[PDB]
Amino acid sequence: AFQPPPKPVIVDKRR
Amino acid sequence: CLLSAAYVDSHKWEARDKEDCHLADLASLMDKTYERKLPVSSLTISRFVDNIASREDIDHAEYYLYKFRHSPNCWYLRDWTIHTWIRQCLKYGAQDKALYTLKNKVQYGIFPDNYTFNLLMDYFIKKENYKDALSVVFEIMMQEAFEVPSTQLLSLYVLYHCLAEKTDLSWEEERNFGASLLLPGLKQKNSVGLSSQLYGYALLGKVELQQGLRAVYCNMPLLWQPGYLHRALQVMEKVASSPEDGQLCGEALDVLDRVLKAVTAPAQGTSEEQPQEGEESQRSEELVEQLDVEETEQSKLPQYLERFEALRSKLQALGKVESESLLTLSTQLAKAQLPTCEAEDIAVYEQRLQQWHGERVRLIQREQEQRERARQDYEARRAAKASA
Amino acid sequence: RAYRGGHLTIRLALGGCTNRPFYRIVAAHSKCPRDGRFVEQLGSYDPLPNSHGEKLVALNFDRIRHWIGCGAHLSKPVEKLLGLSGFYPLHPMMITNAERLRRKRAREVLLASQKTD
Amino acid sequence: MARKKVRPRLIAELARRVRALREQRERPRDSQRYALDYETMMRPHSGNRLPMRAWADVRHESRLLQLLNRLPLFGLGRLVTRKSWLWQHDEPCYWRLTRVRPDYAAENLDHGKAWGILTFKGKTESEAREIEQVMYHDWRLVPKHEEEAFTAFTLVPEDTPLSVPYPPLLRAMILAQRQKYGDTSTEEPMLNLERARIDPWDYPAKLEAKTKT
Amino acid sequence: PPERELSRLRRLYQGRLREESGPPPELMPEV
Ligand SMILES: [Mg+2]
Ligand SMILES: [Mg+2]
Repeated sequence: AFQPPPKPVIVDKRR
Repeated sequence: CLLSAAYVDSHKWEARDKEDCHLADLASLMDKTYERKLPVSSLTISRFVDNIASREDIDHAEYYLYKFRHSPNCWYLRDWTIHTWIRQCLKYGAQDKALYTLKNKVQYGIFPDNYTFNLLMDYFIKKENYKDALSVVFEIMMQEAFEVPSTQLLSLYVLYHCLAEKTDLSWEEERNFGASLLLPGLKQKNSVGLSSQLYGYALLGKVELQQGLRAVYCNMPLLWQPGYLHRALQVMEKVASSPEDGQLCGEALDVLDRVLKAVTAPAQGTSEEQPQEGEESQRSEELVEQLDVEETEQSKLPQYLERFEALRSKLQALGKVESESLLTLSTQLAKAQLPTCEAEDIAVYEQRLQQWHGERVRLIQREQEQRERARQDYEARRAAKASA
Repeated sequence: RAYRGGHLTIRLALGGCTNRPFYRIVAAHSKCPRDGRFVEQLGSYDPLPNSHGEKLVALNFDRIRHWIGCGAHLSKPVEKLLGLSGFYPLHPMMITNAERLRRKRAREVLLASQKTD
Repeated sequence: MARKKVRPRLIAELARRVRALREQRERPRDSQRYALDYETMMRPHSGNRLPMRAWADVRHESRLLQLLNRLPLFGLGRLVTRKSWLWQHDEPCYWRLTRVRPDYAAENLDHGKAWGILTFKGKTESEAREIEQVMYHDWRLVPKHEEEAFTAFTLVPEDTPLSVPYPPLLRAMILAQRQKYGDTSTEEPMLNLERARIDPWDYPAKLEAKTKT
Repeated sequence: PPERELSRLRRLYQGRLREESGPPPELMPEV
């Protein structure tokens, strides 16, 4: 049984 | 068994990273594109891979690798893009994320049938890793990537666990060990490869003769033709001219097969009483692959004993090859011959690296040419707005 | 009538009153009714023996090979009917039914005699 | 035919466009169209129940894409066989894949359309044909080391007669015509059974149609 | 038929098989 990875956040606070 | 550190050219990996763009722009661009359900290139994800600088960033990449496998251009995964993700993993983890992606072959589909299998294995050896080393070797067999001249290295560590295993194996374990030795064993140059092939045949013969034949080839690239025991005796009949054999582990395992079958037939309530899961279901769903004309493998047991017993005595007379040193004889193959084979792929490594560099320039100039084409079309469209 | 498709077929069209069948060998579009419009009527086939003990069959041989030449399909009974005349080789199902009759008759003969003894 | 009172119906054309537009926009995907429940043997999409002659092969085998996903480039240049040919034909039959594009709808990537080169009874064709009957749960994959074992073939010449006697009544007409016209040769007429070669029913037919030649 | 072909058919149609029969009689007697 494969569980798809959770949705991450790739937003950086630098910008 | 060790691999020389000569095949570690991180200087070339320095030149691979050339884009140097922020990951927020790349992640937002592809997420918006996927929401529209629109195809994306392998360049965009590769730029995301090449700009990895933290372990949290890799988790973003493997999530995007999973979603790019479900993108319309999944088949367009370039060799270097997978390779770059391997090198990025080897910097920080090198143990879990790479193996997990390889364990989920279908979901991610990296499929690195390159020298990176040896590189991934080598760093497992340098950190003294065994349990994960066996699993990745098995998954190389599933992808059947035992083609490079350095395939001896992979053959060694399977034999290493053969010495280390003292356990009553299961249905899957016996099949995996035979499959991980039969197909990888191709070194007709050395006797150790021949011994491994005999050892793999005996394991499959135990699998076939005890419960069934169908599951041998269900999920693995093997042959569905029955009679694996007779497929091993022919190898011992090749010693009529070939003077080299291992013959130590092969005879010991063949005796174990002989002992099991010599008790299974007379003692049905001792060895053949193990299967007790289902009776009504098994009979209703029974499938008979063999034909009536095909001789039953059970009736071939006396035939196997008669031929096998005479062969072993004959080979000792002229073969002159009976020793357990195959553990050490194979060990010195990678310690001495592999560095020459390591140098063989050094030039090939430059060739494949150079080809990737040419394609990246081709890909970048391909996108840029259309980018100016679109803006020239857009500027012309707005300068002269002609519509029906 | 305007049909979507269908293939030209030579078949038997029923006729006559009850208990007195009578088949006409006709060639019509497959999607038309059994007694409906047809292209050309070829022959006839009387299913009941007459006083002479004969079952009359009529065939328009030069026209029959014309429609077959242009790609007309044949049904099961017309193939058996043509096979008997000799225009076509005996239909394989015609022979197998014959063989089944012999075996059933052979079983019937043995079964009657076994009870006799 | 026409009359002087023809009314310009427009809704019929309007319905045709919308119906054509709807089916193109809502074209079912291959993953959801061929998804099957393995207990009731019932198709959730089409509502069809598979025949009992195909129940055994579904639970004891895998389709093409199930054995093709775990390959580097989806097995381009690989050889693929089928259980149907293996059981009935002693001669090897296999497909040499040219290109394959799966559908992304399936979470496990177990569906798609594939092309290849046909090799039936050792006879190889020189053109690429789209693979038919992909969804069937009978396909198998040959190993690398067994590739040349199955590729090797022994050509056996055909012993079927090239001529057969005419049917009796039709034979008589042939004799009658030439006798009437003056051709009195007594050579028995024969039928050229050479242009009537029939491919076996298991041979896959061309999915693509044929344009004007 | 050759025995090899008979074995192939038995495997293919296993479970729903029926009793086979030999050559038909040449002449049918009368009841
Ligand atoms: Mg009536
Ligand atoms: Mg239906």
